[PDB]
Order: sequence, then structure tokens, then C-alpha cells
Amino acid sequence: AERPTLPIPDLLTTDARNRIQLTIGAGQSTFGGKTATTWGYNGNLLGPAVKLQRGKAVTVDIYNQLTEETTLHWHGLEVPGEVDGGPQGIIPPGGKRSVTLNVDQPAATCWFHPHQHGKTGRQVAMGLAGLVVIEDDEILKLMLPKQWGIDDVPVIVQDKKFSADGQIDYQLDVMTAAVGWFGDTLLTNGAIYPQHAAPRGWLRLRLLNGCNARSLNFATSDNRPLYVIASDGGLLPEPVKVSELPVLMGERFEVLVEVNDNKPFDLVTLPVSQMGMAIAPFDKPHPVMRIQPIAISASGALPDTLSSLPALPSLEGLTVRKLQLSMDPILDMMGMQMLMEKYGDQAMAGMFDFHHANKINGQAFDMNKPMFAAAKGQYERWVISGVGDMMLHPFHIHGTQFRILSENGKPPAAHRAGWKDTVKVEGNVSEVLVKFNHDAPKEHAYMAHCHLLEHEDTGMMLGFTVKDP
Repeated sequence: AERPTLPIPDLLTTDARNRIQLTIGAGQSTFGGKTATTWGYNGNLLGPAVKLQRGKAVTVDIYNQLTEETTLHWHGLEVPGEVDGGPQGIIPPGGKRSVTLNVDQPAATCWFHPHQHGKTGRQVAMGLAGLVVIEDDEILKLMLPKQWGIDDVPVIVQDKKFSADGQIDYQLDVMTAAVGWFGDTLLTNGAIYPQHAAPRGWLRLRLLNGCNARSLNFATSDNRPLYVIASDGGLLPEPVKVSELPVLMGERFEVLVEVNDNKPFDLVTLPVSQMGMAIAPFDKPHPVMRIQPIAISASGALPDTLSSLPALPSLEGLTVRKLQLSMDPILDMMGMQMLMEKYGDQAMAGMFDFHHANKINGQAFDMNKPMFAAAKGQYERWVISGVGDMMLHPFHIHGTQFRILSENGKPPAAHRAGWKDTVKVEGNVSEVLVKFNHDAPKEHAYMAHCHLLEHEDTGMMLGFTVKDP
């Protein structure tokens, strides 16, 4: 009858021993009345919100209760490579690995997910993702909405496709290696079109695009504005009012939205210009969740000023690193053909071993050979080109929060000008200003890769190390 309520990830903080336990395991979820095998952190699906504090360290004990290897990448955390959880962070099935997270970065919503070599897309599709809520001394002074699960709410948005038996229907084949794995069912914290009761006043949504390959574009059903207050790596200097908010795979934004009177409204996602992603029902605005106003306590506010953003340093004398993304023309031809044959023209609306056909600087990912050594504690200019390549590539660099200088041909939109760990590359060139505060040796290198997961799984990744020059 009624919509399910929005599931709220548990806020998970350290214990008296300053430890946090994460169990990775297989269970069961229900989607549209049909049960499915799913994977989760501390549960059947998705995961908790690990809560960290700047200036404090926590030890996370990770128990892998799957029957296959996995890793745990702390997406957005400025931590050394040894705990970064790239493909070299193997956790054996039935085994346990512990990492120390010594947090030293501004308040932010980050997240965590597998980075198993060649299998990251499958493991995310099966259910593995969690959140990270970093707080500091600055953000709690602001009196933003702060009641977790009431007026401060995480919103993890993901698509899946299921086979007739109800099971998740994941495949890494020549089509998905080209355009990505995408589905026809939209999930919001694991539920289909849930409702969230929100007190009158301001509602804070921590948005995460957790799709393998689908880009999203958030808006409200009645075109009330969203006020962006934070990006991947934390607060903007001041709120940025937008009518729609595109969000790439793996990106987070925090928005405030007004909840007035008592009329419900929807958070929705608007059709995107991305290949494969405008097939019905995604050819039209698609609801994400229903917001239901209520009359309980809430004192959160939208501040005029949020934080201070340092100036972009001088580009003069900085090391420039060039990263050329590419796809084997045969993969582009064959994958495109299969997409068009199956879905037809709508797959372009609004516009052979494939396992190593996606590449950076002419090379599919080689775990034994980091491509370069970056300087610790020094700004570098990284130039990432998708010239000659049709596809969307949200490009993620581990171990940093960087500043976008140029995004795919233009300066970043204001709400994208702050701290980011992902930058858009699509048929043009992006430039980012990056600094690495922590070491990563050859045996636990940082990754830089496309976050369209099927591209990463088929080669579009490089490792790099960081050491004091």
C-alpha cells in the first residue's frame, strides 16, 4: 500500500577500545516482492555510516565473510597507501585485516567500497558500499541540520537490473566493458521509491551516486531549488543555489532543501545525455524518494558562509603529468553495436579480448608496474584527456582531495570548484591541481582510474607511488 520508509544507515563510531568492526557478508534482500542474494557491510545490503573525527585515529577491523577476495577502499580519505584499499589490499575470504585511519582532512561525506582487481563492478553491484561521515571543529559550529535520519539524511542512489528469478543480473561483457553496467530499477538506500518524513524547515541530504555506470541529475518535482553546501571533500565556501545537480559515479554532494507547509514533493533524477542511460523509464524524470513534511523539532539553518577555501596556488613550475584515456576502437565498435541492436535509437537519445581494452597512456592497468612517482607534499597539475574517446569517464584519484582547474573544456561550475576527488572527462581534457599528504609505496600504490566501474575493471586504471622527493 504505502511507500517503504527510507532505510537509514546506522551511524557507526569507535568503541571503548577505539576500534570499529566491519563484517563483509552475503545475505538476502527483497526488491519488488522478489528476494535476491545481496552483499553488505554489517548487514545484508549497503553498509553503515562510519563516523570519523579530524585529529583522531581509529582502527577498523575488517572481516571478509565472503567466499572470494575483496578489498576496502576509503573513497575520498587522505590516508597512506598502506590503508587505501586499492587492488593490492587483498582481504582473503574468511580472513581479517585491520587498518588504522588517522584522519586529517576537513569535514566531509566520503564513502567506501571494494576495489577488487577486475571485479569492482560486480562487487559493488552485489551490494557493497558504505558511507564515511567526517566531522571537525569547524562544521559543528555552523548549526546545519544535524539529526541523523531525521533532518540530516544520507541518500545513496543506485540502479540495478534483475533477472526473472529476482536475482541481480550482473555481467562484464563486451557491451558493458564499453558503456557500463546499468539497469532499469532505481534504488534509494536499497529501497524502491521510499518516503522520508522530514520536519518543517531545512532538510540536509548527503547525496551519493553509487551506480556502476549511470550518471544522475537531481532536482525536485516542483522545481524548488537545492542549496549545495558540500562536495566530495567537504564544505563549499558558501551555499550554491541550483535548479538541477548532475552527480557523477562516486561523487557526493550535500544539499539543503526547504520543507514548508505540508505538501509532499519528490527528489527526482532528470534524463542525462549519456549513452545507454536514457532508456525508458529513464527517458523521463524518475522519482528518487518522496519527502513527507512533519511537525517535529528541527533547528537546522542555511548559513550565508560555510567555510574558507584557500586560493589556487601559482601554476608556475609545477610538475605536469599527462593521462591519456582511451578505448580499443574494436571495443567501441562492438559494444556500441550490441547496445544499438538491443535498444535501438533510444540508447543514443540526447547525444576479441575486451578485458584489457580500456587504457591510460596506452596501457591497460598493470598491478606490478606503477606508472610514476608523484612528489609528497607538493602541488602537481594533472592533465586527463578523453580526446578521441566517446564515453563518459568520471576520473577518481586516490589519496587526495584536489581542486579542478578546468573540467572538460571549461572552468568548474561554482559548486564543483571546491574539494573534489572525481573530475569529469568526456571527449575533452580536464586539469586538476593535486597534492598528496601521505606516502604510498610500490606494494600499496595509489590508484587513478575511471569510476565507470566496468572501464576500470577492463584496464582504465594506473597505479602511482608517493614519497618525499
